[PDB]
Amino acid sequence: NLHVFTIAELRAVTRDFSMTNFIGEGGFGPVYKGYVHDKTKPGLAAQTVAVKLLDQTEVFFLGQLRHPHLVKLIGYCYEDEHRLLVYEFMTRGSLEKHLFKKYAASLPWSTRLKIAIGAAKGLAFLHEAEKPVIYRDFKTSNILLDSDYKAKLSDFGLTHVAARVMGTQGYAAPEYIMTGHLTAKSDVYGYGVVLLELLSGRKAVDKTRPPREQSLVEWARPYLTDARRLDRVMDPSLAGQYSTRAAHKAAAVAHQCVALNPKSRPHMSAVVDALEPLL
Ligand SMILES: Nc1ncnc2c1ncn2[C@@H]1O[C@H](COP(=O)(O)OP(=O)(O)O)[C@@H](O)[C@H]1O
Repeated sequence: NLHVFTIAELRAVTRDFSMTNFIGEGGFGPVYKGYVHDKTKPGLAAQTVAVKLLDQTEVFFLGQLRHPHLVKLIGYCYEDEHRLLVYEFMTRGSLEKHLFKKYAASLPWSTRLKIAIGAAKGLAFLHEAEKPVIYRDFKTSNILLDSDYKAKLSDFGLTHVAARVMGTQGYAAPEYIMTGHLTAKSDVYGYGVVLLELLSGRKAVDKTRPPREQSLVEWARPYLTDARRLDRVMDPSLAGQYSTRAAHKAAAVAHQCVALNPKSRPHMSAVVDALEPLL
């Protein structure tokens, strides 16, 4: 379930938190990769791990949130002032590092659909949990990928107008930005943006695009209902791998998730139901 580590154990796991194992500064603190051997913890198989240094009832609750499309929380360390979390390591890292490549040759249409479906299943599970788990803003980088490009959600369960909107890159739900109201439907909005990114291969907000195209959502929304002009939106790298019907339906799923009205947005289980026939 959840293992307890000491700092000394996590030093052995991470080579004393060597900068060679530094993975990046995350939303909640620095992240290091590590390796647990078969003998490190009884009942835990040898595997690569991510160790997060955070800059608890909640952590025990996070250890009960088990699902094939959530990153596994393996354990934790609370020692001195320090709070560390130990996660399964996602071999291919976050979706944003693959999706916005110029060519993204390892992400053909069916792999993108598989990623959209797994992310939707993870979010549906979180939304249907004993306590609703909702993100502050569901973004591309909350989707991590294993070696088979299986999607697993990360950082799950972990104001005034200016502070809500400052530094957002297009994933925060409209109603959260303007009123601060956060519900499961706010995640669905961000999921819809990521789905548009998967269909187009373009970042939600790109300042280097022409001003009419800088916001993916505003630019794409009028074409999502136009089946003959949907190819303006679709990733040119995907040409030939989808039918017009398949692209139109996935675009309609995205269209519904990015509705400005939260009441129009689907439940994530309905998104799963809509996308699986495409695969
Ligand atoms: N479980 C994990 N497996 C692999 N890489 C991870 C894991 N958790 C976080 N990372 C990576 O660590 C870095 C910072 O952590 P995170 O907060 O998830 O990313 P970001 O900085 O994009 O918000 C990112 O490169 C992210 O992909």
